[PDB]
Amino acid sequence: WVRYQECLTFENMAGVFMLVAGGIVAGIFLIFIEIAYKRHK
Amino acid sequence: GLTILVKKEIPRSTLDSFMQPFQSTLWLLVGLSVHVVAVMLYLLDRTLSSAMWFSWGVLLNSGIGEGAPRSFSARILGMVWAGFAMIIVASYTANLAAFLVLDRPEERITGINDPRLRNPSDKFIYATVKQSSV
Amino acid sequence: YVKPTLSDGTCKEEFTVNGDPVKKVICTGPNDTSPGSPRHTVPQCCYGFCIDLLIKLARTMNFTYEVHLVADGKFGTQERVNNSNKKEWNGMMGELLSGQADMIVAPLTINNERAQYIEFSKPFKYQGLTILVKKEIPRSTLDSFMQPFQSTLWLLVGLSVHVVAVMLYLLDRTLSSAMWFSWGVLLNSGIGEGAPRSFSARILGMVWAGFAMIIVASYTANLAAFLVLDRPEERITGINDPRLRNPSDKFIYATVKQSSVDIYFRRQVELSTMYRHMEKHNYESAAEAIQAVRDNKLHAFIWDSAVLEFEASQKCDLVTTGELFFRSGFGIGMRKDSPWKQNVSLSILKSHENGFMEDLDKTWV
Amino acid sequence: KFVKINNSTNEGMNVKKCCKGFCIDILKKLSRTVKFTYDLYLVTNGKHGKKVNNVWNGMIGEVVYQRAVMAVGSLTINEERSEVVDFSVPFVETGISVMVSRSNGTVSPSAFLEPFSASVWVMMFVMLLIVSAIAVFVFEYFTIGKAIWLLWGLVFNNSVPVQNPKGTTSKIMVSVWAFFAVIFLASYTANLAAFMIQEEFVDQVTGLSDKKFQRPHDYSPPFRFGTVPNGSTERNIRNNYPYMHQYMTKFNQKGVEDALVSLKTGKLDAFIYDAAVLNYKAGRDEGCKLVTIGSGYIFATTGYGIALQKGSPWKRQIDLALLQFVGDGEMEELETLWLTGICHNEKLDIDNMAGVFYMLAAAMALSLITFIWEHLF
Repeated sequence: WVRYQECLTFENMAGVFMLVAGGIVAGIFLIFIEIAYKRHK
Repeated sequence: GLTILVKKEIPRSTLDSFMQPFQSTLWLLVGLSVHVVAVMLYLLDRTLSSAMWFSWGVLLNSGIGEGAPRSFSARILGMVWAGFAMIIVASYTANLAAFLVLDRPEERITGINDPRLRNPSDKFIYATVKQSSV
Repeated sequence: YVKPTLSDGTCKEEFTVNGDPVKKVICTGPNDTSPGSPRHTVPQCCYGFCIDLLIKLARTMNFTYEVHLVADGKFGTQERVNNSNKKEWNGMMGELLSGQADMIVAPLTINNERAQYIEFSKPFKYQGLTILVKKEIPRSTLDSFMQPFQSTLWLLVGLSVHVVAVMLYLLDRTLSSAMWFSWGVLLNSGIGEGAPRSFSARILGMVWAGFAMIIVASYTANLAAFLVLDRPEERITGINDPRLRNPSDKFIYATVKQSSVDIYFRRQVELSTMYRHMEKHNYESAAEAIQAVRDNKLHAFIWDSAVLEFEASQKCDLVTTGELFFRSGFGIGMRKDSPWKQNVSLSILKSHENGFMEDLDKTWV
Repeated sequence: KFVKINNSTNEGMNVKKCCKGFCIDILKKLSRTVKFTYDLYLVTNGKHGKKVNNVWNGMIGEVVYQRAVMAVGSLTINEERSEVVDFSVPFVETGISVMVSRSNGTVSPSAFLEPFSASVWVMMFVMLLIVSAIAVFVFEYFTIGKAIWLLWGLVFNNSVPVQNPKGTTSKIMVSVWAFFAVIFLASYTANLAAFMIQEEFVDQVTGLSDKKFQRPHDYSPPFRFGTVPNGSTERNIRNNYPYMHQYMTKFNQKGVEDALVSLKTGKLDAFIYDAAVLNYKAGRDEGCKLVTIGSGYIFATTGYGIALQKGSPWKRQIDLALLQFVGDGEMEELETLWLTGICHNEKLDIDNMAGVFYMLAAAMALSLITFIWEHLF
């Protein structure tokens, strides 16, 4: 009766994931701008 | 026997702490100091633009090898910058160690013979039922 | 202080740190401080703190004083004499129920064992008694290589990494180049000796590099934990500490035998045992015992707070411990009922309030 | 106690409201010990003992007026109070102290206190550099610049292009030197973390007349002087010197508890008052942000006592009983039952390493001077 039952992770990864996604997403536009600047100069 | 019960705070941190927990003002000052070091290296170097692209900022970051030395003065300044980087690394190492040691701030009250909960407070309203054997 | 006078017999050659005259007195101090010798009651030169207070009394109250060394040295406890059942005192206040007496000046604790027959005065310095222990050098010098870690386990992981290098060389077909590359990647070097063509070899090398980084992290974390968590220093804290309470036949701690606190521990039924322990171990001095504690002969020693604090402060060799108990102060001793009681009291009180005790104590102790 | 009928009406009644505490405790214990009875009551007019044109506002005067034998409370031995009456041998030590409270956390960053700038690691660094140079020369069987680059590089960090190996022995020596360097870095990180484990909050003033307590206006900050009218500390502070006295009257607000409440956040930071009372106040203070920076510094080390008459037949027995109580070990238990505080006995920042940056900045300026030599030839 009395007693039958007895009772370096992803938490650091959410912000890192957000920052990595933000940095990766805008890379194409920055490379295009650099290519345009090189072409114009 | 008689014993006391308490709630628990399941979360403790987020593991995603930025440089602001060290100090946000420290982060801004560190960025300013890094910019100053890079500007000083670029000024003393005069490669040129090609050197300044990856002379010290990458070197201060990690080992890329894309720096163009200008004089032995540049080498001495780079050794000094490496020492400063190691100092910052050890400082943030001790910072993280202090945070790890400092975790779990609350202390579980080991009974009422402990005066802590025996001392009346304006924060704890702990009690039992009315009209009990206790 | 008892520093013998100059060879001419005249006390001299004494100046303060800030630069000022130093007051000492001659006083008939028998050089035969040992218990039993041909008596030589030579007048030695003596000074210190209570001498200065007596001089302050002389400057405020007009009188003449003849300070002399006690023939006994014992502070005075009731003692039934041998082959008899008659109770009597001894030592300094054993002289009180004797001839000259008439005055008592020494570091003396407010105590009930003698207060029945005599009266004290108001106290001028409040301090009790505690415990001291000899010291040893720290062992956290980090001199050894793999002592915080396991040297055997370090050998095991070194053999493991050597076997890993050999296995990598087995897949080189270059082999010497591959071994050099592995050893360089062991320490995050990147020399570049070995780049075998096979992609599987490169993948295995990257995996081994990650594993080496992890192993180094584990080694440094274990060493850092061993260094940070190193604190094996722990002495007895308070009378209630059982190590102090348990009488061990290996290490012995004692106090001054037959001196003030002997009755303080003889009256009480709680302690009892350590009183018996000190009965065969408490010494009859205040300096031989303190030099014997550092001699790795006495585990610890119990005595007046100020005495031991000063003795440890002068020579940075030992540290006292334990919060003060049996709190009290020092008061001046008299005989019977001299009218000077109220005058002495009011004088010490006025001096203490005004701010002269602070200067004198800071100067001398 | 007697209460006046409301306030305006001088008449009143002797209301009763039970009282207790350590002085009450010791009172009861001595009462059992000596086997006497008492009708204890409370005083209202004035407080403590201080002649006002040879007028003592009750308390002590209650003993000299032959109006009451025994009067035990918050008793302070002093000069003028040591002749109107006769006291009892004390059993508690306490005097005057300061109770300054700082605004927020105070710690020592120890930015320059790294084990460097000494002769401990300097000798090891010199020996390691000499060994590395000797090994480079041996393996040699331009070069000087590359050797200097290697020595400076794999000491702090390999985060710089200094790659120039020669032979297998060169690789072995580089591996050994890198192992030593990373061991040194790990040891330094561990040592700085261990320093972070320790702390330093030693003191702020360390003296009752050190520098500010001569002319607080001259020092610039006028530290509050919230003493108490016709109290105990005031007589002695005036007696020692009037330098604090001329500014003592600048502030005298309310009782000790109200004074600490105000000084916690209101106007003041430093407080001077009796020792044991402030000890108890600070021990139980909320958050222990109110702690005296004196490490227990006292100018009036004295004792309590009982307010006997001028020869009433109570001195001998009271003294014997009190010494028996202290020796037998009772009011230690009473004190730990009553007097003990809350904390009391139980116990990468911007500015933290800021200064060395400037020093490093100064070091940077040194390099500029070297450029002059580079421009010399």
